Amino acid sequence: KVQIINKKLDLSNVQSKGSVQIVYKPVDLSKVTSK
Amino acid sequence: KVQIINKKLDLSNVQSKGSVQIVYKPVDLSKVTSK
Amino acid sequence: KVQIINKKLDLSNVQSKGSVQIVYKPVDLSKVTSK
Repeated sequence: KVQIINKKLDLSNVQSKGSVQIVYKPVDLSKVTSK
Repeated sequence: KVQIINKKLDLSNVQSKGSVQIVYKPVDLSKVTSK
Repeated sequence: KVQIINKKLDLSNVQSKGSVQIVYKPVDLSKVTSK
């Protein structure tokens, strides 16, 4: 009945009174089947 | 009946009184089937 | 009956009293079938 894929990429700074966060070549596959 | 793919990319700064966050070549595939 | 793809790209600054956030070549494929 119900088939769900959820993919989230979170990127956040909280700078209060530089900053580097890199994602370098991500590859994502999601395989969900039924028989 | 119901087949859902959800993909979200979140990018956020909170600067209160530079900033770098890079995503570098993402590749996303979502494969959900039924038989 | 129901077949849904949802893709969202979020890009946001909150600057209160520079900023760089880059996405560099994203490739997205969404494959959902039925038999």
